Formats: sequence, C-alpha cells, structure tokens
Amino acid sequence: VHRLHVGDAREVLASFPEASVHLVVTSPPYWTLPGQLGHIEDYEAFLDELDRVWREVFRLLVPGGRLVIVVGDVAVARFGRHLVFPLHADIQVRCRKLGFDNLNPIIWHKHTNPYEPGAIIKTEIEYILMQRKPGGYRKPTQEQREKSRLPKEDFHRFFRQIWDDIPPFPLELAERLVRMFSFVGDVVLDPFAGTGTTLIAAARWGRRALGVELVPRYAQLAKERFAREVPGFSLEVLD
Amino acid sequence: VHRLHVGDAREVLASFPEASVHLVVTSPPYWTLGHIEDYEAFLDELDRVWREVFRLLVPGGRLVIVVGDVAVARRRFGRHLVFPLHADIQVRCRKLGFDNLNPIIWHKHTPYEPGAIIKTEIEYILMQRKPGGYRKPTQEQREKSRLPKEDFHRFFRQIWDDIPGEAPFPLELAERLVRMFSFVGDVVLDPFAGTGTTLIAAARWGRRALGVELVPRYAQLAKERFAREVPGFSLEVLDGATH
Ligand SMILES: C[S@@+](CC[C@H](N)C(=O)[O-])C[C@H]1O[C@@H](n2cnc3c(N)ncnc32)[C@H](O)[C@@H]1O
Ligand SMILES: C[S@@+](CC[C@H](N)C(=O)[O-])C[C@H]1O[C@@H](n2cnc3c(N)ncnc32)[C@H](O)[C@@H]1O
Repeated sequence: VHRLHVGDAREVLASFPEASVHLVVTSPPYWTLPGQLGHIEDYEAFLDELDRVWREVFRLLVPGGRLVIVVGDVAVARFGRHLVFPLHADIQVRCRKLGFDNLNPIIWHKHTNPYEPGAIIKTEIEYILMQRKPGGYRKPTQEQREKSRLPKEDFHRFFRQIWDDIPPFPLELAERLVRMFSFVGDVVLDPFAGTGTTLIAAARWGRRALGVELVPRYAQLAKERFAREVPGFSLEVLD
Repeated sequence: VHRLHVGDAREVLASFPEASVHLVVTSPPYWTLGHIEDYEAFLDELDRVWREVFRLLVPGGRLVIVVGDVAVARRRFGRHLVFPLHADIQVRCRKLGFDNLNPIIWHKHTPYEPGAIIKTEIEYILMQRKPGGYRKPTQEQREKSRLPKEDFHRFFRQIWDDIPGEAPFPLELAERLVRMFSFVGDVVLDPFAGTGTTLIAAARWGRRALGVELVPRYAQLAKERFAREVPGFSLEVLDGATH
C-alpha cells in the first residue's frame, strides 16, 4: 500500500516503527532569508529543524539503510554582497553527529553553460548526499536480487560520481536512486513528498512508497499526479 | 621576490602583517588515521592555519583549498565510509568569519546489483572570501590580468574536467586559480607548499610567490623545481638562520 501522510515530517516520522524503512530519497524544504549574523542564525535554526527529521530517519532506517538528500547550495547576491550558504556541507557534517556514516555524494550537474579576475561562477550543480546507517545490512531474497538487477548499460551510467545527463527534482533522477539503493519490495520514504516524485518513482519500480507532506493541498495534487504516472495504482492519503 | 619559509604554517604565518596577502591557493596535508577525534583534532589544527589566513588576507581576497574527501573503506571497522573533509572545512571556515562562495568541482578521474560503491572521481576546490569590500587594482593590473574571452569561459565554470589527476595538484590547476583570483603583482600564499606548485604557478604569471613548508627536503625540491620551471628567477628559501 503506497502511503502519503499529511502533517509535519518531524511529528509523523515520530509515529513510525524503528527499522521499517529501507531507503530515503528526498529534497529538504526551501529556505530563504541591516543584519550582521542574523542570517546565519536563521540558517542554523533551519539546520536544527532538518536535524530533527534526519534523526527520525536514522531511527526508522534498517541497518545498512541509506538516507539520500538532493540539495543545492543556497546563493544570495546583490548584504547585497554575494554569498552562498553551503547547505550540502552543513547537512553532511551534522548527519555525522546523528550517527550516519558519510559516503561519497554524486554531483548532479543540472545546468550546463569585463572578463576580469574575481567573477562569480554561476551555480550549475546540486549535491546528492549519501548517509548510511551502519550495523550490518539486511539480505534480500534471490528473487528480489534478480528482479532488482540493473542492465549493464544502466549500471555504468548510474554508478558514477557525476550525472550530466538529466537536465522538484526529475522523476528520472528519483527512479535512478530508487533502483540504485533499494530492492523490489523495499519501503522508500520521502519526509518531504511535495508532488510525490519519489513516491511515483518508488511505486513505478515495485517498491513501496511512503511519504509525508505538510501542506495538504500538495498532498492531493500528488495523489492525482500519482494516479497518472502509476497506471492502475493509487496513492493513499491520510492525516 | 618569491620566498619559501621552511617551518610550521601556524607559527610562521603568525609573524606576517595583517592584510598583506591577496590570494591563498593550497591543499591541506595528508589525513591518515575514537577516530572521529583524531579527525576532529586534525580539523582543529587546520583551523589554526585558516585563522592566520583570514587575518593575512586583504578584504575581498580569498582562501582556495583543494581537498578530496578521505575514503578509508573496509579498513578499521567492517564497512566502507568517507570522511567529508571538504564539508568539514567549509563549515569551520564560516565560524572563522569567511564568506562561503561556490566551490569548483575538479573532475580529477574521468553483479550489477543495488548498493554498489561509487569510486572517487572528484576533488573539491573550496572558495572562502574574506568580507571587507571589493578589490582595488591599478589600470595596468586590470589590463594585464584581463583574461581572453576563450580562457575566461573555460575557467569560470563550476566543473573542471580537462585537467587529469596527478603534489595533490597539477601546475595547470594552480596557474588557472592564480589567473582567476589575483592580479599581476599580488601576493599569492600557500602555507603547505610542498614542491611549490602554487609558488611556481604564481611566479610564471607575474604574481609574487609566498609559502611555508615544514619539510626542508621538500622546500629544497621546491627551490630546484622552481628554478627549473621559472627561468630568470629563483626561489629564496628562508630557514630563519642568523649569526
Ligand atoms: C523541496 S520540497 C519536496 C520535493 C520533491 N522533489 C517532489 O517532487 O515533491 C520540500 C517540501 O517540504 C514541505 N515542508 C516544509 N516544512 C515541512 C515540514 N515541517 N513537514 C513536512 N513537510 C514540510 C514543503 O511544503 C515542500 O513541498
Ligand atoms: C598536500 S601538501 C601541499 C603539495 C603542493 N600542492 C605541492 O605542489 O607540493 C601539504 C604540505 O604541508 C606540509 N605541512 C604539514 N603540516 C605542516 C605545518 N604544520 N606547517 C607547514 N607545513 C606543513 C607538508 O609537509 C606538505 O608538503
């Protein structure tokens, strides 16, 4: 049963049983801002709220489970002084505190492209962070393994540090992560469901979708979007 | 005058006057391994160097750090993992006052079931700018530092995949950074000079070279390599001798 719960991710995840989730693929909610350190204070207050969700994720994740976070660093130019908040970096260092093992991230190259020194380089990438729960991975059955095997060409395209062939993140981006880090039958959660990209990706490949979304309006849009992308199946929404 | 001081980055940099450096390009020393402590402690050591850099840097100048995350998989415990060195350095530089800028990704290295490990292909080129106002170069500095259109668009992009790996970094990557973030005549600093790639890169492009290197044997290799790759000029190595 593909589920999507409406409510605060921190509260909802709190009502789920430990080690019942195999994979988390998600994108942290949008964060936007006279003023000295007032900005970084709100910034670190944001991180404090994300940490609460990551902490719950570390609980409901099975050992060997993984938390995948797709994040771009928040830039702010004309304090008109150009400044970039290193979100991906902060999230990485903070997850170590929650007990996650950090793995190499995959660089999502989203945007491909007075000539004097000092020019600002435009943002072209988002980071796909990988945080693993240690302890000793579970073992999928022979059938699960066989049905989750990736064709050679897809394997070599997916498992590389930089993805430059995928211009809310795209379904194809989510389908890759679901296929790379879970097996058919596994539960794939997204604490910040949005329009349900991850749920659609998970459901589409024989995994069980489990999501949480704050705004009830978006929850409904996802169910409809879900019913279109997942022919025959439906997205159960509750509060 | 291009100089290389043989000594400890923390102590040696402490003696230089504030706001006397325009650009710092460097690669922190090799990190080798409870273990998080050895790690957090190494980070603490590095911070003592960044602190001096922030003071030594003129407003608007920057600290460029090329680091690859240290993967020590299947080693200690019974699992693979990676120390996010680049991420830890980025967070810690903010606490020191630096303005974080977007990093450049150096694409160094260009079953079939779920869970496979992805091998390291990249290194990070961290950019930490010291706030304090824009920069102020002469007209001749602008005319002589101005980059041709083709080069500008080849350098000012977030991913570099045209510079093959293998001295944590090539002369081409250093020379590229020097042309992008300093002006002819400025002072370029590398507190961890090693064989002096940064020093050489600065000199070949009309910038004043400055550096620190703990190992005299490396500094000497630096002096000789410099002289080899910097015709007409020599690298002055200062032990600090007297008498
Ligand atoms: C980056 S978006 C998710 C996008 C995903 N790629 C998709 O296609 O849906 C983050 C979501 O978190 C929601 N949000 C913000 N604060 C929340 C909270 N405390 N609990 C749950 N959702 C929250 C926002 O409404 C938003 O839809
Ligand atoms: C990654 S290497 C720099 C290599 C450089 N890219 C080159 O072309 O040789 C770091 C350097 O820092 C030096 N080092 C380590 N600890 C130091 C310290 N406390 N003070 C000064 N140098 C130190 C090491 O001897 C080493 O050569």
